[PDB]
Amino acid sequence: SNNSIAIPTNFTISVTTEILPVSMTKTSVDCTMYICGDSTECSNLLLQYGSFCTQLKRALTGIAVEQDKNTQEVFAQVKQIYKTPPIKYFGGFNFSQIL
Amino acid sequence: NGLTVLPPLLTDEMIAQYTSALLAGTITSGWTFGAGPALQIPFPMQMAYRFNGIGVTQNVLYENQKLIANQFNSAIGKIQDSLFSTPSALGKLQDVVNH
Amino acid sequence: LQTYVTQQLIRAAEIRASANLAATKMSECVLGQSKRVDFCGKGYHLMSFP
Amino acid sequence: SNNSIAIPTNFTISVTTEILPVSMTKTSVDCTMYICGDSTECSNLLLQYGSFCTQLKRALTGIAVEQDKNTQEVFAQVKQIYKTPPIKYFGGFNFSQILPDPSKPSKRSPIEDLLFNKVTLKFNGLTVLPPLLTDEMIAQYTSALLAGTITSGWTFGAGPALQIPFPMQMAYRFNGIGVTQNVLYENQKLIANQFNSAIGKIQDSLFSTPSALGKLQDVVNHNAQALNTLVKQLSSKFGAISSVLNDILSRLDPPEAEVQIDRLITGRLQSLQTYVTQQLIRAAEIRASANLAATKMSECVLGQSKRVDFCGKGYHLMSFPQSAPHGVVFLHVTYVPAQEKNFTTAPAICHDGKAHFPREGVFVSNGTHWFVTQRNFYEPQIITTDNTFVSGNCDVVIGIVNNTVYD
Amino acid sequence: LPFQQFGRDIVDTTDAVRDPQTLEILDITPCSFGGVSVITPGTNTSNQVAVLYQGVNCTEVSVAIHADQLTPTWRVYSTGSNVFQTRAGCLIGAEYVNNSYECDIPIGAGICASYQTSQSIIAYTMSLGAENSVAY
Ligand SMILES: *[C@@H]1O[C@H](CO)[C@@H](O[C@@H]2O[C@H](CO)[C@@H](O)[C@H](O)[C@H]2NC(C)=O)[C@H](O)[C@H]1NC(C)=O
Ligand SMILES: *[C@@H]1O[C@H](CO)[C@@H](O[C@@H]2O[C@H](CO)[C@@H](O)[C@H](O)[C@H]2NC(C)=O)[C@H](O)[C@H]1NC(C)=O
Ligand SMILES: *[C@@H]1O[C@H](CO)[C@@H](O[C@@H]2O[C@H](CO)[C@@H](O)[C@H](O)[C@H]2NC(C)=O)[C@H](O)[C@H]1NC(C)=O
Ligand SMILES: *[C@@H]1O[C@H](CO)[C@@H](O[C@@H]2O[C@H](CO)[C@@H](O)[C@H](O)[C@H]2NC(C)=O)[C@H](O)[C@H]1NC(C)=O
Ligand SMILES: *[C@@H]1O[C@H](CO)[C@@H](O)[C@H](O)[C@H]1NC(C)=O
Ligand SMILES: *[C@@H]1O[C@H](CO)[C@@H](O)[C@H](O)[C@H]1NC(C)=O
Ligand SMILES: *[C@@H]1O[C@H](CO)[C@@H](O)[C@H](O)[C@H]1NC(C)=O
Ligand SMILES: *[C@@H]1O[C@H](CO)[C@@H](O)[C@H](O)[C@H]1NC(C)=O
Ligand SMILES: *[C@@H]1O[C@H](CO)[C@@H](O)[C@H](O)[C@H]1NC(C)=O
Ligand SMILES: *[C@@H]1O[C@H](CO)[C@@H](O)[C@H](O)[C@H]1NC(C)=O
Ligand SMILES: *[C@@H]1O[C@H](CO)[C@@H](O)[C@H](O)[C@H]1NC(C)=O
Ligand SMILES: *[C@@H]1O[C@H](CO)[C@@H](O)[C@H](O)[C@H]1NC(C)=O
Repeated sequence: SNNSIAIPTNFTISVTTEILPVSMTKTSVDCTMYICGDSTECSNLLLQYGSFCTQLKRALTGIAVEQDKNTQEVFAQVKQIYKTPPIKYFGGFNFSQIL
Repeated sequence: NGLTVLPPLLTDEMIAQYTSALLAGTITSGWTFGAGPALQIPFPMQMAYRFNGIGVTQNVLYENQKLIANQFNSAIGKIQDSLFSTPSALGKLQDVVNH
Repeated sequence: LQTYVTQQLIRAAEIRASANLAATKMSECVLGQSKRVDFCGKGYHLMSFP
Repeated sequence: SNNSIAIPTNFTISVTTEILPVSMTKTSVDCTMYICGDSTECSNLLLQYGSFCTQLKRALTGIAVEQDKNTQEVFAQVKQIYKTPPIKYFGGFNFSQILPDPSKPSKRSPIEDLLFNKVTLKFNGLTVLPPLLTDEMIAQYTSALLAGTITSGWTFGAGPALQIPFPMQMAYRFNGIGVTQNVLYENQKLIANQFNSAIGKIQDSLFSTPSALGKLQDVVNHNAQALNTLVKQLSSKFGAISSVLNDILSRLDPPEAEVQIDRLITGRLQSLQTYVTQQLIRAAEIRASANLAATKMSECVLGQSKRVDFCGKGYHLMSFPQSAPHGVVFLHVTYVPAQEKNFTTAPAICHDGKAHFPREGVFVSNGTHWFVTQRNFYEPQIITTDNTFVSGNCDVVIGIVNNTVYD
Repeated sequence: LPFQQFGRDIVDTTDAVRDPQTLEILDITPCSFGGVSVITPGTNTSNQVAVLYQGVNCTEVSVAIHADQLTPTWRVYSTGSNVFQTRAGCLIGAEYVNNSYECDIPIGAGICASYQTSQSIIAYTMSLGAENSVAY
């Protein structure tokens, strides 16, 4: 209606959660062991294939370094380690479950 | 067969320490520690500032302090049950491991 | 091996996007109070804890 | 403690930097030249493989066009080229290091010259395409963006540009972080000196440190390395008897050279596909970075931001762009408190059985007398009905302290 | 040195050879190559075109054309003020003006093309916008 309004008279305090992934597992692979277990003939044959194995190593190393960069960025925001006071009275608010 | 898994640079205890510092900074200082030196302030005054920051005057908190503290305490309490009973809560982290 | 590595690269890009979002949320909901609608929860934001 | 507060009595002006990649190199490849140099037999054999070569061309063309779209989005924000006045007096602030220098032939700032000198650094069917915008045009865009924000503030990003003297714009920007106007007008000279010295230190901090532009350096290095790998992959056998098509055809029987030619064809085609997929992934990453750069240009240069730690560490004041090879550099100017002090505080004041709360500020005590102050800069005042409101009787509040309030 | 025969670069492609008859070292270079691009307005408008030879000096394409040593055989009308040199390559079929308009068809390092007025195809240096100065 063009002359009617609604105004709240009471409130509510609510808590919700949110989950976010940050990092994953770091792995490395060895071409010779995986493709040609211990045979010398297989490694000699694989030599005539170029740099298909340097590239995989470089890619996996880049992924591994980025995995640490992610965690460093999210969590190392602060510069000093703050300590909480021995007494835990904060005006009636209770923080035991999160401290 | 030639496949390895590398440990992360930061152990779980260090991540817990970072989280603890982030919690201790925001209880005894508010939002001031994220922009310079950390300046202390009592918790009810910080909550008064935060109410002032959403269009509600200060006196509401000072007149409803005890009720608001009880509401916050109960809301924190329900989180344990809501997280524990529901199994599919951490689906994202579970999928990260599974893949 | 090539298939495995390509799949890993794509998943890593997705994880990096998620981590950037997490860092922004840490900066703006924990170190301050946010005015963006529905960024730090449904309602009028007060504070957050990690 | 539950009755103690700390309030700063002095501040600091600081400048930090931020580097972001924007675009990468544009390349094109010719299948026939790379796979089958000039032999007709190899091309005839490659014909029976389908459209594996139209797809690579389309993918590379899409990457090349997106590379220009990125630069267009970041830098062509404005619509008109603004010029700066001939005189360069702006209330004591010094902008010489960031404004274009006429003596230099390329019309670049000293800091832009430092970056340009710091980064720095036809195969077989492989080409490199020049970007659509030359470096001078990007410098002109940057100069227009700088001239607009000095003589107009943030008004030129939302309509017609309206002029305003620089100290008044700085007063508005202090007003925008919870500090009253008179602080700037009473500390103008000191603040200008602080800004000048902070700009001065940037040359040394950038020049001495070698690993500053690691992101742009890596952008160049990866593109160089991929091409070197691609060309040096041309001398592998892939199980054949040789790596030269002529030597295969010279000393072999035509129905017997087909096996070797097929092996070479498959190997080289696999190499091309690997190269193209890697390029696509890198392009997606660069596009994400360029979108972030465009947002930062919109929100830190054309306005003042309230997001925490978006335009630098501290309370944001303003930012300036600089053009770098394949990227952009931001100079974020922030406000930082300093020199705090203990105080005793109370939430309300009782007077004649009436509670009192401050309209804007916090009650504070120096041990004997009670004042009211703004909560970013120590400036005590005398409690009065002109800066308080009543709203309550005297007893619901906890920790209320009673004193005198005048009129 | 008096015992080598070849010259090898970083990526192991020969780029210097000594003559066996007379001991003299000759530097070698691949013959020119590159892409070809066609600039056209809509076929609804007209049927004229311009051709861009990417990354090549204009004298080389002129010489190869005059000695019929080019692979794609167009031999577009090349007499007069239609051969222009850009940082992207040799542009044939459009005349260069010294005005500045908004970019229509991107070509190269700050050069665009358009169909203007009789009617013909022109090339110009693109304009970033109208110059302005605020009275500070
Ligand atoms: C605002 O809502 C709160 C929460 O429902 C009300 O507090 C309740 O009041 C009733 C009646 O006095 C009690 O039975 C409940 O136990 C109270 N809740 C709690 C958590 O203690 C409050 O009365 C409401 N305010 C107004 C003005 O109606
Ligand atoms: C904060 O909440 C916790 C959770 O209940 C309280 O812990 C309880 O403390 C009482 C003693 O006061 C014990 O009888 C309960 O068994 C405790 N519960 C649990 C789950 O451990 C804690 O007391 C609260 N904080 C304060 C200051 O009272
Ligand atoms: C706020 O800080 C500034 C910067 O330190 C102070 O200015 C300095 O004052 C001392 C003593 O007068 C001088 O020796 C310095 O040379 C000043 N610095 C500069 C850059 O000129 C200022 O005095 C401080 N304000 C207060 C109230 O203490
Ligand atoms: C802004 O800062 C520059 C940088 O120092 C000043 O340039 C100096 O000017 C003086 C003359 O006043 C010369 O003696 C110095 O050699 C200059 N330094 C450099 C590095 O060139 C400039 O003067 C300042 N702006 C104003 C208006 O004074
Ligand atoms: C709008 O206001 C007019 C009077 O100004 C009133 O007659 C009319 O009923 C109103 N509209 C509605 C939907 O109530
Ligand atoms: C909290 O305030 C009470 C008085 O209201 C005081 O006795 C107590 O010491 C205070 N707590 C701390 C930690 O100082
Ligand atoms: C504020 O009070 C604490 C507690 O006594 C003290 O350690 C601190 O040094 C005080 N602040 C200043 C600036 O002295
Ligand atoms: C507090 O400020 C008043 C100002 O009127 C002054 O007279 C008094 O000496 C101050 N007390 C202390 C301890 O500095
Ligand atoms: C003023 O404050 C004191 C201490 O809190 C208290 O004892 C006194 O009753 C107050 N004044 C009145 C009129 O209540
Ligand atoms: C090969 O014969 C030519 C013919 O005169 C002569 O000039 C040249 O010196 C000879 N080469 C050597 C290595 O003697
Ligand atoms: C083209 O060749 C001529 C002579 O061969 C040379 O003078 C000119 O500089 C060359 N073009 C360019 C763009 O360098
Ligand atoms: C265009 O005009 C300029 C004058 O600014 C002149 O230098 C140039 O030669 C002209 N272009 C021609 C004649 O093609």
